[PDB]
Amino acid sequence: ALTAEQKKEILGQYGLHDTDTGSPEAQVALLTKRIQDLTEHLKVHKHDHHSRRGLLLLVGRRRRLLKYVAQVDVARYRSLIERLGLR
Amino acid sequence: GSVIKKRRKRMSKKKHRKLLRRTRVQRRKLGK
Amino acid sequence: MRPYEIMVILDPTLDERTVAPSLETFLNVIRKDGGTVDKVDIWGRRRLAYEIAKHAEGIYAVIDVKAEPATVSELDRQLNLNESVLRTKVLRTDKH
Amino acid sequence: KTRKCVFCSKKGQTIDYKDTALLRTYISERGKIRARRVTGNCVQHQRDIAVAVKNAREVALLPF
Amino acid sequence: IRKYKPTTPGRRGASVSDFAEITRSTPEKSLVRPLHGKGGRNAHGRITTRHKGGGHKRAYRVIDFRRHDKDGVNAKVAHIEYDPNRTANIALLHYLDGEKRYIIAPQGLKQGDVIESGANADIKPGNNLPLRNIPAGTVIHAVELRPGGGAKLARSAGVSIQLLGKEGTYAALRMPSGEIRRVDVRCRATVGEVGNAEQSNINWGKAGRMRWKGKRPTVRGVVMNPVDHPHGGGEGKTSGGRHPVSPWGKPEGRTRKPNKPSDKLIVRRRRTG
Amino acid sequence: MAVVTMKQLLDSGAHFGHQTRRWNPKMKRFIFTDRNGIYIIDLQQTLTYIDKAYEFVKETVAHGGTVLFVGTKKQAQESIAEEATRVGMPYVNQRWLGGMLTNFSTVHKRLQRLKELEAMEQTGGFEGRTKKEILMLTREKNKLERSLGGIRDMQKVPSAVWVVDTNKEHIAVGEARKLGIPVIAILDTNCDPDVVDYPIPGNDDAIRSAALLTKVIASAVAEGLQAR
Amino acid sequence: KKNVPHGAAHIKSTFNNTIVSITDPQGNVIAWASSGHVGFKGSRKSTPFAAQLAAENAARKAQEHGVKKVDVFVKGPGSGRETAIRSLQAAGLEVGTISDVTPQPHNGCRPPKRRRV
RNA sequence: GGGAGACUGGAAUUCCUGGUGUAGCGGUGGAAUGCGCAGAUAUCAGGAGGAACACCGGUGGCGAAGGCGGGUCUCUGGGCAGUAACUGACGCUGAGGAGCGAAAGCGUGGGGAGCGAACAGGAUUAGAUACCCUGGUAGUCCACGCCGUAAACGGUGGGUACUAGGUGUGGGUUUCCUUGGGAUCCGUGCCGUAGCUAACGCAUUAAGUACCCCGCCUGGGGAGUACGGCCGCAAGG
Ligand SMILES: [Mg+2]
Ligand SMILES: [Mg+2]
Ligand SMILES: [Mg+2]
Ligand SMILES: [Mg+2]
Ligand SMILES: [Mg+2]
Ligand SMILES: [Mg+2]
Ligand SMILES: [Mg+2]
Ligand SMILES: [Mg+2]
Ligand SMILES: [Mg+2]
Repeated sequence: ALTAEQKKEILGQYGLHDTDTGSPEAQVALLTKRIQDLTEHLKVHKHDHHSRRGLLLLVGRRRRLLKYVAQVDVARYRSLIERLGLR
Repeated sequence: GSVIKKRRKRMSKKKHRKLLRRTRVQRRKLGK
Repeated sequence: MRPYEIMVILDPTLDERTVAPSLETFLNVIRKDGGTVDKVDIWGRRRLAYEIAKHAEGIYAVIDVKAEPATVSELDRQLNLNESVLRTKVLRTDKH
Repeated sequence: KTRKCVFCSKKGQTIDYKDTALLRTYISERGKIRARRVTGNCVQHQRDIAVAVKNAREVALLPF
Repeated sequence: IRKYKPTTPGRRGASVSDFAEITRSTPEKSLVRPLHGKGGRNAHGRITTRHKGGGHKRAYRVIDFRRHDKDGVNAKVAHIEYDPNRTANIALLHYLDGEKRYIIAPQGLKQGDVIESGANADIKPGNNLPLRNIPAGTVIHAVELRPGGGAKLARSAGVSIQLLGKEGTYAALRMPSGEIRRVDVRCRATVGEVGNAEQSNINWGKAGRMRWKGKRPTVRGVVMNPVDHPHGGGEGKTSGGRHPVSPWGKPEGRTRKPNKPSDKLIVRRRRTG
Repeated sequence: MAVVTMKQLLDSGAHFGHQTRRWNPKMKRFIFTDRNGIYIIDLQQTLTYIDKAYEFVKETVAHGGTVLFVGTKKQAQESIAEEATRVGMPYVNQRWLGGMLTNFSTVHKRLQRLKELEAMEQTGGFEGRTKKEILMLTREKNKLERSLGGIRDMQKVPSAVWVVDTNKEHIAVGEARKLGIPVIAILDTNCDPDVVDYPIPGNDDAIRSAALLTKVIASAVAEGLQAR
Repeated sequence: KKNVPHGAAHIKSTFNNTIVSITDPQGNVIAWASSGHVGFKGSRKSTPFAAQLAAENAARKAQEHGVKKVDVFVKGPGSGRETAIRSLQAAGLEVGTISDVTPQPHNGCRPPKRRRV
């Protein structure tokens, strides 16, 4: 899991406003950070074969959130994409 | 359910595998 | 840091007077790298339940340290390489 | 004895592998581990016991 | 290991050492010494060891196997180079004193790490330590055949020796050949396993590769004439006409050192299979 | 594990036998030697099976099963009545009814019929009905009580069955092993030992031993109840 | 020869035969007996009478050496243990304590599957 | 006992060494191969290697399904409840495709204790290439990849709304006593309403009331076989 302080500061950074959680951008940022943190552990324990399922689930959730964000608005989607360096 | 129908397919597959084992050499060297 | 407990079973041929200084020599690394509280309990001449490296009795010691995984692993490695000590055990006092 | 539990009921206790005195009342005569029903303990504290007695046997605090 | 594509007939299924863990490409000109091939000919000039011929000239790359001195003086590794005379890579150490030396570079020895010889050194791959201070049940390599006589055991790649329970003035070592041998405890050893373990599975592919190393062809004695090899030629493919025998009439037997030698240290000979 | 020893069993007189003209050839394993023409049963084979049955009941309690009681005697009506209500187990005292374990679709109707009567008793209807309808219920009680004494509270289709006096109740133990459910019982020197899944050496004509056996068999369920 | 006031008799009993061996507290065996040595062969080696006679012969051989106090240890399951103990105590020997010593492999080595007969 | 990685220990099988010790040991429904007399089996002490972790330990826990049992540590997936402050339809299925996928088998690198395909012998049988016993190479194990087939059975697809209860269990929360009991929310057994079901049976964890989506079945053999193609070193799918 992610540390409380790290999650709090990530939310404060990528939040639409103060005391904001679960928003589209916040969720996308949290998922991106989780994947970036899990890739390092996978590079070592490539023979896990179980954490890869959670990785794929988180990636699918991130893709669905990005699809919803793009359907809602395109400017926000492209800004988040260029800010997080994805695709 | 019953075992008659299962053993029928079992014997069929066994005969097929026996034929394949017998004919393996006919394509072993012809494959390589 | 994280809290941890360290149980140690030393050789019965030693003396409690040299047990504590020996443990302090090893905890030198913790106090110079982690700088944590030190609570070392010692009780010697305790008979074991079965033979342990050609010995019937020994000296038990319990230490508590709020240090890092690398530090506790280094301490365990040093204790396993040392000959004056016989057995070591590292536990996590936390709920997990 | 034979109540709900001594750990789950009394609300105050601690399962310590170094507590050979407390683990002697739970290990069988020969040295094995007694059943859960004879002790009357919740699953959590039963597993805690099991692991504590295993650690004791590993550190040679019991006759296995 | 890097496998060559089936481009040419010589690279059908050939492979080569990945050469990983190597930093530099040239040796130290201050330590390199000269040496010329001998082609298997002794001082008399006659071909003694057959299959020894023209090979690429090599350097010596003096390697210290005693390590008796510089006990408390620490030392760090500088580079990892290749050595033809050895079937493994070597490491260049920058001793705190100032001089440089070479070591077999055991496995798991990265760059930058520090090593320390002597008796009070910590048990870790890369440092030399006496058997008296090395606990039993560990893994060592290249200790010696005699105190201060020079490391002469388990120097190949991915090879090592297991030190069993020592007793008195003798410790037991299980050579990689499965042979258990006793050796006095005053010997200086080296913790860790030899590096380059990935080698020994390198398909040379063509005969030219093996010839470059100074390995001439090996003619079987069956096709030879009766005056050359006991396995006379005969009319047609002959299995030998007799039991297997060396070209000098020595049969495939024990062929061990002379009976009753100074081998009282051996406790258990190896196993054939 | 263990809960009793052979010292407490020797005082109960559990090493007696019967005449040599009413035995079976396949009961010569428990005998040791003939002395004055009386049979004797070994003692080392008792504690083992006792602990085995104890642990089996301890496990079946957690699994969702309990032990039952069966009998046909008409002299020990008091021994099987006091200890029963302590744990709340089934038992038969006077009349061994037919079709109580193998047949379950018939006893449930009589159970509800008796529950209706025991619930209506709280009203006290005696005048609304004729004298004959009330007089019939008096004899109906004596007719229905001598067969079912503890089958009202089971309501759990237990997974463990215990039988006693197999020599006379062979049909009970015979139908117990029908569905393969674990069966336990005590055997005699004039019966079949292979019919019980887990035999327990013990005499059938010893009240002092039968009481202790029933007590130790019923305490196993309480052991798990007080813990659950 | 030698004298041994206190000793221990190990009885290894299996589905084929029973071997009873008396030994000093150190471990130097002195006497031993077996059903096969008594004269029985084949399946007759598994009967309780054979084990009893072997235990009696062992007790006699021990008395020949002058051993009176003898503890008893038994191996895993097998018929003849109680009969051998009875014969030992009846032949003029102290039964002492009975400490069962049976190897308890906790899933160490996979044994055969099952005997079909 | 969710997964990967590192360290660590007891019992027990086998071998070897230093003692004791005999003429039998092993083994079957009864016997013989074999192992001993060239010191067997057996007992005391020590050393070596490979695997698994009795008792806790089960209709009890986890995982989407395989599947997951000794102890310590690093990383990490997934699940339930309260607080409901956070966006407000982003909910569900999924043709092809991708991943995982028990056990066995395959290439390479090591080891190999027990068991053990094949293979040698022993015994029964008119005939035993098997059922029984003695040895046993692959395999079983660790490290890097293939193989994708199982009764991979709950022979029950995935999500949600609804349809008497009793009896158990595990999970974290509040009310009533003051340890005792009820309700609330999820997984996992049994008996039973209506209902469904050819019957067996399901029955709040549906096989019932109805909605959304994919795959499959339209008589048994031929044949899950033939040709072509797909991937695979091969077997094979
Ligand atoms: Mg010649
Ligand atoms: Mg010819
Ligand atoms: Mg698909
Ligand atoms: Mg496999
Ligand atoms: Mg066999
Ligand atoms: Mg299929
Ligand atoms: Mg049902
Ligand atoms: Mg084709
Ligand atoms: Mg096909």
